[PDB]
Amino acid sequence: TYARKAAFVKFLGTTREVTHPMTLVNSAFGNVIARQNKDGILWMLKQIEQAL
Amino acid sequence: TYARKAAFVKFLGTTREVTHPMTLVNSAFGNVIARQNKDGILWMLKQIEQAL
Amino acid sequence: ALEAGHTVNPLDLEGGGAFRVESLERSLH
Amino acid sequence: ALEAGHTVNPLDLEGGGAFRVESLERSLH
Amino acid sequence: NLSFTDQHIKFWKKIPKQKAYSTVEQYGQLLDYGRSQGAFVGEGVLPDTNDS
Repeated sequence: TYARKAAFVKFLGTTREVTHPMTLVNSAFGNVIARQNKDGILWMLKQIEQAL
Repeated sequence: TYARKAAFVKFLGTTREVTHPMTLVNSAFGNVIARQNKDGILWMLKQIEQAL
Repeated sequence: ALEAGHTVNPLDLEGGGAFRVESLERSLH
Repeated sequence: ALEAGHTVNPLDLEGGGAFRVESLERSLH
Repeated sequence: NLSFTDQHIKFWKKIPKQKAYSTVEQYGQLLDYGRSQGAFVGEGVLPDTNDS
C-alpha cells in the first residue's frame, strides 16, 4: 500500500509606519527605523512560534 | 463654399498585475511578467484594430 | 490578479496555477 | 499487480500510480 | 504476394513521433489574451484590469 499527500503554503506579515517629521527630530535612543524593524521582527517571531 | 472641421483625440489603456508569490514560484513557461506584458500588448492591438 | 492557488487536480487549473511545475520530494517515507 | 491505471488526481494515486512523476511539455501552445 | 506491402503505408510515416515517459501526458494551452471589456477610459483615469 502507498499514498500521496500535499501541503499548502500560507502567508504572514505586518506593517510599520513612521511620519516624516519624526525622522527629522533628534533621538535619544538612536535611529527610529531600526527600532521599528526590530520590534516588527520580534513580534513576527512570537506569532510564528505560537502558530507552530 | 468653405468649411472648417475639428477632431478630438481619444484615449485607450488597460491594466495588468501579478501577485508577489506568483513571481517566487517555479514557472513552466518562462517569465510570467513578460508573458503578461505580451498578452496585454496583443489584446490592445486587437482592440485598436477593431475600433478602427 | 494573476495568482497561484492551492489547486491539486491538474484539470482544475484556471489562472496562475497552470504555470506551476509540481514539486515532489524524491525520497519515500 | 503493480500498474498505472490512468489516474490523474495526485491524491487518488494507489499502487503503481504513486511511482509516477508528471510528464508535462515545457513549451506553451 | 497478392496483398499490400510497406510502401502503401502513408499516414503512419508522416505523423511526427515523440517519446513518452508515462501513461499520462500533459500539455498547456493559451486560449485568450484577455477579456473583451472596452479599451477607452478617459483623461487621467486608471484603466481596468484584465486577465487571459
